[PDB]
Amino acid sequence: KAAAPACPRFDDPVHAAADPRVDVERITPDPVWRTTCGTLYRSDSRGPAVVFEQGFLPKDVIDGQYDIESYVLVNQPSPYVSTTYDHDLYKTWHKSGYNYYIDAPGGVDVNKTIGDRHKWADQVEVAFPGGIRTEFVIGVCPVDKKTRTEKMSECVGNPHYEPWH
Repeated sequence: KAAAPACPRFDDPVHAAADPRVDVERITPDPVWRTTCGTLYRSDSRGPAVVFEQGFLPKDVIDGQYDIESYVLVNQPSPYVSTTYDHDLYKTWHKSGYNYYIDAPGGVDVNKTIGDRHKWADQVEVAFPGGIRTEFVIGVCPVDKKTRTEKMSECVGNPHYEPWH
């Protein structure tokens, strides 16, 4: 094989945002940004026809919960779209229909920002302020709820995905 190259470093930490109205200075605590560029994942019940068209939009960039600890622990409407480093986290999700694959720069590394002591540290989450544009959504695999497995013959690539590294 070969050894992997480092990742491109973007100047804007929310370059990936689907809603650029997000206010980075409102993020608390001081965010530790993800600097790796491996695939990330999101369990979502929303279908690819919607996600491939819109990307992942956050619930409320205006008056949503900008405190990452509060958002992780109680999940009010927020400027964030959560993803995970863990390909298999979909297996822990009740009924969410799809495992989305994401290739996006940046995001707030939740455990590096609020520590790995908290209740949901096992989710190894990356929270995207402003969400995630469709160009950074690779594709999706539907999940068979009864076996908690991906239906790999039914995965779909996002025609809008734009490789960048």
